[PDB]
Amino acid sequence: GVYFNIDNGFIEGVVRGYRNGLLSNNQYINLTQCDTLEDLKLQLSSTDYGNFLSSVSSESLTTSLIQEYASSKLYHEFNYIRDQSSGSTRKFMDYITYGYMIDNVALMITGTIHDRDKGEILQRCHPLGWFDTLPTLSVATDLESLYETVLVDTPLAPYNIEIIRNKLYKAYLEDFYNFVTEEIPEPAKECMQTLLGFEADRRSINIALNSLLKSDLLPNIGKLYPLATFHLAQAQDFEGVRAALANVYEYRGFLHFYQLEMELCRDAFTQQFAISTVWAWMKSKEQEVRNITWIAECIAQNQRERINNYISVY
Amino acid sequence: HFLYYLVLIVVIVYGLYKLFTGHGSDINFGKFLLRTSPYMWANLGIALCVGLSVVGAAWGIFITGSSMIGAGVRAPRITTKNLISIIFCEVVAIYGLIIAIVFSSKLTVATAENMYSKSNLYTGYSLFWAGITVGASNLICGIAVGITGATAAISDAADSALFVKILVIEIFGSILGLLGLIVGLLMAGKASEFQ
Amino acid sequence: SNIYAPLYAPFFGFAGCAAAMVLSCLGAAIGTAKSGIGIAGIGTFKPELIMKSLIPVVMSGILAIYGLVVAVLIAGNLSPTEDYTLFNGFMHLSCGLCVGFACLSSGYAIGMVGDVGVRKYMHQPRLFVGIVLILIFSEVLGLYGMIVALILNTRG
Amino acid sequence: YVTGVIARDKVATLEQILWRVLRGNLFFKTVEIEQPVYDVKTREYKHKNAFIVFSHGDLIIK
Amino acid sequence: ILSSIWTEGLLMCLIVSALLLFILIVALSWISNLDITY
Amino acid sequence: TELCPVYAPFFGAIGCASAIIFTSLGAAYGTAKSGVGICATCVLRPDLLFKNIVPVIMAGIIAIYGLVVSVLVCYSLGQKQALYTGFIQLGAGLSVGLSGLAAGFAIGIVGDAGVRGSSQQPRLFVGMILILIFAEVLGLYGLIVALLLNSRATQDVV
Amino acid sequence: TELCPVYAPFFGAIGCASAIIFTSLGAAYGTAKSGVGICATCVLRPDLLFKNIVPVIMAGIIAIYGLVVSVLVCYSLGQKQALYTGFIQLGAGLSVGLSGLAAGFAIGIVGDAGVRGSSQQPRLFVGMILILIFAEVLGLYGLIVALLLNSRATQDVV
Amino acid sequence: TELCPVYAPFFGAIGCASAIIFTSLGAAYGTAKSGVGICATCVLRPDLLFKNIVPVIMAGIIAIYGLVVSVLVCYSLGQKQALYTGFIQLGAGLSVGLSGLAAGFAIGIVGDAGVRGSSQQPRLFVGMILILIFAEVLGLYGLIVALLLNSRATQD
Amino acid sequence: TELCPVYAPFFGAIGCASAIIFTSLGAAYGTAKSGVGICATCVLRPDLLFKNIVPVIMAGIIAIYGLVVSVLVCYSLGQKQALYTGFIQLGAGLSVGLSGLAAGFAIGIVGDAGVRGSSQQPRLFVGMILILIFAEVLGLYGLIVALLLNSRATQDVV
Amino acid sequence: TELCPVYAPFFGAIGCASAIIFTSLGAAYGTAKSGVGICATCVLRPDLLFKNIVPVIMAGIIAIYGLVVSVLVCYSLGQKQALYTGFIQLGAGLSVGLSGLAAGFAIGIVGDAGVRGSSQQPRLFVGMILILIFAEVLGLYGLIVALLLNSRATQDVV
Amino acid sequence: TELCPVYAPFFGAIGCASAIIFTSLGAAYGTAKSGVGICATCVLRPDLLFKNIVPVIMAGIIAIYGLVVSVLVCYSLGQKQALYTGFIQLGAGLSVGLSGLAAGFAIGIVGDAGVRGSSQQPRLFVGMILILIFAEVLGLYGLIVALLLNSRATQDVV
Amino acid sequence: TELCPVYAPFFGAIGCASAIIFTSLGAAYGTAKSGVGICATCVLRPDLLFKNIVPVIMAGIIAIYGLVVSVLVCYSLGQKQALYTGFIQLGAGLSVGLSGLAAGFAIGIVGDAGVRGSSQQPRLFVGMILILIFAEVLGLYGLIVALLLNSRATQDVVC
Amino acid sequence: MTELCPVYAPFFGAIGCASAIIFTSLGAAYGTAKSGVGICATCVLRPDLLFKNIVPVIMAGIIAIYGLVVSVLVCYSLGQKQALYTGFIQLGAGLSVGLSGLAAGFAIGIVGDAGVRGSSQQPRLFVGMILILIFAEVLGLYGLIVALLLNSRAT
Repeated sequence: GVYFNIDNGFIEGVVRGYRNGLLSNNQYINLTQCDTLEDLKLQLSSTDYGNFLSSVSSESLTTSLIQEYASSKLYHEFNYIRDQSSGSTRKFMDYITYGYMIDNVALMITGTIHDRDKGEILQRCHPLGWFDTLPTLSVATDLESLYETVLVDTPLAPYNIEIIRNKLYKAYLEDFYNFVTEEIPEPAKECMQTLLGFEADRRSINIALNSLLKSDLLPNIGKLYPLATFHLAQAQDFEGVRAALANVYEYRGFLHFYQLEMELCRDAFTQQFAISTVWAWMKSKEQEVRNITWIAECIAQNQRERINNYISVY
Repeated sequence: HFLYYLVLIVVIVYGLYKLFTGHGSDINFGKFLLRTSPYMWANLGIALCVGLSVVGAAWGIFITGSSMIGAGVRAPRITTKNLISIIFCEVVAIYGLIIAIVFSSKLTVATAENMYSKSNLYTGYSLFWAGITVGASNLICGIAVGITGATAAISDAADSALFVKILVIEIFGSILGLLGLIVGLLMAGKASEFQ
Repeated sequence: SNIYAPLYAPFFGFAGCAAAMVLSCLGAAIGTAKSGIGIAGIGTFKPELIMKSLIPVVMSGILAIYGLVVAVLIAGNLSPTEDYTLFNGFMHLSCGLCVGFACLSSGYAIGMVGDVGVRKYMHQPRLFVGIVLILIFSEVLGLYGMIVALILNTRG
Repeated sequence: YVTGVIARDKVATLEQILWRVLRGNLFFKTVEIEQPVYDVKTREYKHKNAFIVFSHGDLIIK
Repeated sequence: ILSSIWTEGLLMCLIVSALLLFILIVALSWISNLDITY
Repeated sequence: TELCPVYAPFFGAIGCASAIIFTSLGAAYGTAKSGVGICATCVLRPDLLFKNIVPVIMAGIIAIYGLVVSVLVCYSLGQKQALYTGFIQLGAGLSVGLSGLAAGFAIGIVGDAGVRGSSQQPRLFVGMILILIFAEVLGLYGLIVALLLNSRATQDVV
Repeated sequence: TELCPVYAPFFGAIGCASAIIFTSLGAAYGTAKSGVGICATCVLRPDLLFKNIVPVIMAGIIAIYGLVVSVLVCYSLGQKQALYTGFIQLGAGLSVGLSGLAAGFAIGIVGDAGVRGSSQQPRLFVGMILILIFAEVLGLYGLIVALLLNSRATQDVV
Repeated sequence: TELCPVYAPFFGAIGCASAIIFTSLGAAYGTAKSGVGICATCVLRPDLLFKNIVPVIMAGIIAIYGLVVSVLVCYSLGQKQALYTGFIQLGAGLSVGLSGLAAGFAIGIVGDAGVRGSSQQPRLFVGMILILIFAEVLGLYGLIVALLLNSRATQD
Repeated sequence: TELCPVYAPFFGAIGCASAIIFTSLGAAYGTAKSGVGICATCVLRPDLLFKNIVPVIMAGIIAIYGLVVSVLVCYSLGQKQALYTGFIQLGAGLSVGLSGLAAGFAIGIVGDAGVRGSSQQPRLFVGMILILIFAEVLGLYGLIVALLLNSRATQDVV
Repeated sequence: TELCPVYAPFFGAIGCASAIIFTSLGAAYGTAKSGVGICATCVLRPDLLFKNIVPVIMAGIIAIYGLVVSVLVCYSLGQKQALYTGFIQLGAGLSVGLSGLAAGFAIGIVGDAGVRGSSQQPRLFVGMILILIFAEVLGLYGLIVALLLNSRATQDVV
Repeated sequence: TELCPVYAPFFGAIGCASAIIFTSLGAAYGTAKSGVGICATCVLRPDLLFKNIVPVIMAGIIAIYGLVVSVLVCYSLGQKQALYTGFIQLGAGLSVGLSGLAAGFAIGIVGDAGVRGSSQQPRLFVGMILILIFAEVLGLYGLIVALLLNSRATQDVV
Repeated sequence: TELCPVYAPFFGAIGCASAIIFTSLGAAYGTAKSGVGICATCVLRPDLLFKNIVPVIMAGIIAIYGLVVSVLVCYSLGQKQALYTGFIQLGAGLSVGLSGLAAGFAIGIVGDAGVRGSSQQPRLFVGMILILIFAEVLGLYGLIVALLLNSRATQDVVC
Repeated sequence: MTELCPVYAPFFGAIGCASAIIFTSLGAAYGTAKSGVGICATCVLRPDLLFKNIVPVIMAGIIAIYGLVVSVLVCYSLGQKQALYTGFIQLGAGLSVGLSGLAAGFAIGIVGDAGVRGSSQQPRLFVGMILILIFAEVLGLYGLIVALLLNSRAT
């Protein structure tokens, strides 16, 4: 790891400085005792968020507003790191956003197939995956038409609505699996094969869990590709997938997906000359912008029973 | 990459060409080391002493400097508290500088006769390999102190839990550089000037 | 004078204490730096375990002292004013290759053990005697190269 | 025929999407706008370009 | 005499011009990295 | 002379050095891969003090195959020796080092990938060490040749 | 002399060493490659042991193919041997070496794949061993030409 | 002498060894890439295993293409052979080896596709087998210029 | 003499060997690449089984382009060759080989794409082989200069 | 003879071979990437094969250029030719060889670009030929100096 | 004669070869790289065809700088020419060659740069062509030094 | 003779060759890289075109440095020249060329970035030109080396 | 000529003069190119720091000045009939400011690119930037000191 700090030294030093802004398990105990959104704003400014709500009023402080200012503060940091990267890392951070724009073309089709507005639907769309053709999504509702018309110029071009979603997403995750084993060096090889495999795991389990052929729409890059793909392909009931998921020692008893993700993410920061840190920060800060939102929904309406479901390993 | 396996075929063919035709004693590295000027070896050991020392010193500096500038975007006090990690990367270049000053004093003009004698070839080989010893040991200690002082920068983001242990292995890389210094001062310890 | 002691013979003696020092401190650096990567991902904040988590770096500094003793012991046989044969120039070159690549092997092996192993005998203090016994076999590759060096020093 | 103005950085992608969606054989005309104006969403003076397309089909026009 | 074509002066001029070509080609590789990755 | 030149101990020194460099590159490859593999998923059930050290101590048996031949060719070295002595102890250094390089190459790959599956069932210990001594006899085959070449570096050498 | 020069045992020593070195590197790629596959299987391995060790025991035979020729070349290795002898016993060691290396490349990549289907279907063993015999007679074709080069290495030498 | 030097059996020795080694490097890659596709497909059709050794058999017969010339160049090596008959003996060995190695690669790459495809149509077996024969007569083209070249060797 | 030395056959032997080796390598790439796409072609339409045989046999004439040259170079080899007929012997066949290597690269890379889309159009019986007849005469251009060199090889040597 | 040596027709024969090999490596790369862009686009146009063989046909012409210079370098060889004749022949063969290789790289790169667009619009390949003609002309600058070199070789070489 | 040796026309023969090899290889990277960019954008606008083939013309002006050198250096090659006038011939060939290679590397990249963005803005054409003049002149700088070196082949070559 | 061998104009012929090869390779990298950063931009603001041609005219100037030395290290060539002069002509052409190339890389990489970042702010040009000046001086350092080095050629030379 | 002063002896000197300026100018180029791409990405939105953030390319240019001084100093000691003693001290001064000024110019490039992207998100890093930057600069000055010291022993 003597060549990493050439192009990725300032990059990793600032990403490792962003994971100290991940507010810890003591930083939620004092943050779950507010009962008003103003008070939460008052003591969220002491963190490394650092008074990001200094421009909004206090009378009109919506629950969503905190969800989108904290995510805008996430996403400006992401494309702050992204436009400072070399050709082995600018691609890797683009391949992070390629799985986001699949969830954006999956939502633009299922929003434009029904009677809905472009502007209102566009607001919900995730802004890291955003190509210039994505605001259209209205030339045709046919799946075949979209590829030639609108997806031909995208970087989704080498890759019914959920059927073409998993058809894009499996070929994406296969192409993202054999990229991180080709051009990314040794301390992030074992990371971007295991962490990525986990993402293939909890998507392939959600295939059979949402289906209750299926062998072509399931990604095969993880630990369930050789053995559990055939057992999970012919599972028609919940007990068939419950018996098929017992073969893996790391997934037995789970059928708890994000808790296993965050525990697999806290070991990703244990390496310190790897580029798996920026994925661990992205999924950790995207975790703690839905932890803050889960707390602020229990504060906006008084739901004091189910607050302690936030999950922080860092 | 193909040119490595093309200049290896030439060395095999030219070796077996000299060997099979009875003239394999023409490829003699001894007469090469004995007709070659000692000022070549002595000053390609001085200039590659301070050369590879600076190359490792700078290799350490942009590893831990570009780490603690990135780590200093949120915690700016690290760059004036973890500047001890860029001291020992740069004392590597000091150790290649001291060797250069000491070595230079053994670098005098020799006469026409007494030029390819025993002591002149000795001090040519001695300043050559000692300048490589302290130049490449300081290249490795500069890289080592850089990659372990860069883990001192992203661990001084955490307050005080690890820096007292990290420093111990920071100065363990300095000791290796010093031990490399006192080997090149004993390799050329008995080497005389050019007489 | 001697056919057996040509004037280029200290080239292979200084190439020996060069290869005995640069390679040994290369392996020492790999072991210390690579296990210090594994130390930098831990939190103890307690006494008597700081001095326990520093085993791979005080075991890697012995590899540089293994190279130190050999390089200071075959540069004490080198002097411009006495008989120095080609034979012990070849033996000192082989001493430098033996210690240099054995301490390079020990440093690579204790760096690849000590980067994950320090994270195993910390916050799980029940397999400490297995990880250290791995590091003893992982260190003594260089002590093997030092023993065959010290035979070759007193043999030539 | 339909015509209007866009934000002058979408000409490369409005030509790109209109080239692929009717036939690959359609008419097009582009013209620039001098002294660009500001807006409300961008809050900055952005350039504009006038575009003209042409088609004979009824469902294509929609 | 070392040899008549590969004399020791041609060799010492060709080693200090192969070492300077080695530290030229690696430095051009480092500069080339910027072009390849930016 | 012609049979015993001055550069004749070059091949002997190279052979002696060669056994340690190659043998210890392979013993470090065996130790480095086995240790990481043994401790990747076995953080649970803390009753595994002496669970899998048998690839590590057997790459140390590899490295003492290099040390035995290295001391024994160091006894045969001498200022006035033949090219034949230097040649066949270069071959007796190359065979041990290269063969035990391959032996520790085999030990490393087997150990690194075969210790992960053990964590679920401790019945792998019967069949692991059976296929893990076939890799070690590759080094003992290297030492047999070296120790039998070394038995001819003095028989009628002039 | 001129038929039996002083560098004549260099080819023989490299040749004798090469058989052990090259054959072991094949037997180590056969052992390590096949070994990971056997270790990975655990639910049927203790039920169906002594039928997944046939790649690593066939690969091991290649090593003793290089041992039985490297001992056989080391008997004819001498100080004043002819250069023809050193030439065709470097040719013996290179033939058995790089063909045992080819036969270890075959068994290593053939054998690991076979275990994978052996865990899914127990009627793959007869289709695996038949391929893994053609991958091992390939090493024996190098042996029955190395021992035939060695049968005339001291026939009518001068 | 001049026409028959002492270093002439190096060429013949290289040729005898290269022919066996190069050809069985190609027969290794032929049984490698085919057999890795054979045992991965017989879990669905265990009755059609005996019609999937035909990529392996062809590779095994180019390995005896390499042996039947390497046993026949060994028959006329000699202490004192001419330099012509050392030159063509590597000529013959190289011709059967590097051509045979290519033949092996062709069988292996073509064979792997055929065995995997064979699970869908039993009529594909006659088409795939025919292409393979063409890619194995390349090995016999190397054997014709191995045997014919070898035959002249000892005319002068 | 100096015009007809003792090392003259080696160039000629390389020429004879090169024609067989380089052309076969080109042909093997022209056969393996062209028929690697059979599975896709026959899993949908098995009627196009008799179209993949054309780029295979067009490389088969590429292989006997080098087999004719190498058996005509072999008839002009001799112990007491001139040095001049060694260089033409090397040139004849160096060219047929490396140009049949380019013609087998071209045939095996356009017969892949010509059969990867042939299932969607039955009217490509001429347009594929019209590209093949230009890519296959690239080796015939090598042959008709390997036979003009071989006509000049022993014409006026002395 | 010191002015016309014995090794003089080496690079006259290598100079003859080089033109064919380099020229056909470019006439292969020119028909390779141009031929894979036609048959991958004729699945939607049955008349796609017509008029898309201009890139392949022009690439073929470059091979003719290397043949017309290889049959003129071949008819100027001889056992006693000048060393200046050999150098000129090497220069001429490399002149049309490494420039027809560049004129085949240029056609192979403009030969797949104009195959994905000509199917979308047929009224565009009147400029495609013009851009491509320059590449063909570029090859013609290889023989228009090679031809001069061949004529020069014949005259007053003593 | 040591001023005019026999190996002296070697440097002139590869001075006239390499004056078009690197020139038409830079003009091939000039025409292929610019060509892919122009062809891709020509399907969107058919009428802007003759206005966009100026990087292909300015690639051919490089390729005729290489020929106007390669003819002028061809007119001073002789069997009894001086070593100095093979050296400045070599110098001239590499000067027009590797600078026309840089000047074709420049207008290939700015060729498909300027020809792709002209379809969205028809005003970026006077700025394109001044960059192409700037890039083209470098080749002519190499043609100036290649014409001043070739003037010096006559001045007292002895 | 001894000081003036026949192989001595080899190092001057590749000194005047490499003096314009490695400067045209750096001037080509400074022209092409800047040019592709020209045409990558100036599709939304095409009226700003004669104030980002500074890296392209700057890169061309580097080529001139090579042409000045290679027309001036060519007027000292000769059949019978001393080997010292050929070593100077080699050292001059390598010092202007390999530093010209460095200058070209410097204003190649710096140039595209300035031109593309000037679309979002027109006041970047004030320090952009200064950065290009500093990058340009390296080429002139290689020229002012190879002119002092070329002045030593045929100055108290003996053949 | 004689045994002390052969004809290939000013090759080392000429190569050294060339090496001193080509290797420092390659390192100063890499320093300028990475700092200039850090500046021309930094001051797109923060244009008032345009004179503080330019000190990496000034400081990388000082490496070029150091290289220039060595080339001029040893070209003053060149000559046709020079000893081979002074040939290798001009080559030692050449590649001792050479391969040290390229590594020092590289480290100014990486530290200066990290600094000018870091001293704009937080301006308190500007004092920490240059003190690291000076260290990566005087490694080229340490190369220069050896060259001056080693050129002081010519004749």
